Amino acid sequence: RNLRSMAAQAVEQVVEQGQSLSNILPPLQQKVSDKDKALLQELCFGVLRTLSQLDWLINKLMARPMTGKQRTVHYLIMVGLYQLLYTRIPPHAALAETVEGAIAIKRPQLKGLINGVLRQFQRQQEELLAEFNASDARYLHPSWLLKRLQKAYPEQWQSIVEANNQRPPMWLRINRTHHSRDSWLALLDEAGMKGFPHADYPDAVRLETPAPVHALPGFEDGWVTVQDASAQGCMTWLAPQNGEHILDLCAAPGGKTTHILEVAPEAQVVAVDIDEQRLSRVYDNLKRLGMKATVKQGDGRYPSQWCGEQQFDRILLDAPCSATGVIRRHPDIKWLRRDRDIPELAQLQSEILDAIWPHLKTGGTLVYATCSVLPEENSLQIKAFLQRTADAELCETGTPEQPGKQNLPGAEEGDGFFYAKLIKK
Ligand SMILES: C[S@@+](CC[C@H](N)C(=O)[O-])C[C@H]1O[C@@H](n2cnc3c(N)ncnc32)[C@H](O)[C@@H]1O
Repeated sequence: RNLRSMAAQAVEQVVEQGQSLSNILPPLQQKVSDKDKALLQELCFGVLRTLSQLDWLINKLMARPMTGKQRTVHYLIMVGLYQLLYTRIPPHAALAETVEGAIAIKRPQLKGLINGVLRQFQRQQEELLAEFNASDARYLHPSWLLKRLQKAYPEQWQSIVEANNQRPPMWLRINRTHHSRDSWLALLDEAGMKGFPHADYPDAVRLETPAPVHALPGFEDGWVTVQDASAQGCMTWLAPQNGEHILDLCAAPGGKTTHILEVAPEAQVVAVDIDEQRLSRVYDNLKRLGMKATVKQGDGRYPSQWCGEQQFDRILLDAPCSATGVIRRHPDIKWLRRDRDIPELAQLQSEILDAIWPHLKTGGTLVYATCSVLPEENSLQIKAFLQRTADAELCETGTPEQPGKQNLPGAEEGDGFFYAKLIKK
């Protein structure tokens, strides 16, 4: 089977149809050898990551880019450009496989057009490249987002986008009930693998080289979970304790749900999420780590539908969000989001905060988190909420003037992420 046609179908779905790479790649990958699986992954992620340069190049190379009925050829050709640009696959091999992929995309008569464009690029790669990197297009971010980050981070926007464009680090979370972080790293090293601690995330290990989970010591025994570091940080602020009734809202796939139970094995946890599909992963992680929790489907806007009149001791709200902090792991976010999404998501976050607040007990604690770097979903959001909510007080994260704590992505850091901790005095 042709991997280049599999990547071109994978990707075109994402950009033109708005499907997530997460719903696509899984099945595709089940169909090929291990080395084929890694290369397919590299092609899909890579093309998504650079979808901008591959656009700015096509345009310099084709007076008329392939549209309408021959749009996949647009994507196949991009898959070819990615290979000529960002790998050291023998170019005759990248050309050959890309061209031959025209038969799996049912357009064998464009073999010449595909060869022709790719060869011209090898021919014009140079002038097209440079002119590209002269453009603001080099940051690989759509203008709307690039402009929001320059407004929010006048001094750091560039470091932000450079971090978004790096290959993501594989961060692991060591289950403290079975090992100390340090005891497990010792296992890691005996298995020929290298990881690094982080002072700010005591359960975390950053692997030098990403690995399959079947290669992580005790994964299937629940000694370790793949969880980005900033997300691990939520426990610092949630500070959960045994005996407590803890609501983990928007819980799937259950990274934080299980983290709470590693911190407080005897907490009574109720995990809810509006999506029955993703809810399934909570149980899976639940079982894998030999834990129990109450798992319920429900909408964080309309809580009484699922908890009637119940109040909780602590609430973790891992709010639905633009995901701008995690672009380095999901490059498709840059093409599926739109500038309009931001105020819509801020409104949904604002409503959930308003609907759940009354379910929190006086003296109780609520931690609001997002994987966004946009102020509207984060400090502003928390700013507004306190203003209109007289019985809420801010705790240790940020100030009444700049509420919460904003993480920004980096090679030895967690993802762009945001925390705000609140208490019901
Ligand atoms: C940031 S993700 C969850 C990550 C999870 N907390 C973990 O730590 O693995 C947000 C989740 O919110 C769910 N969600 C979206 N809208 C919701 C709503 N109105 N009510 C409850 N959950 C919602 C989504 O299905 C998604 O699973």
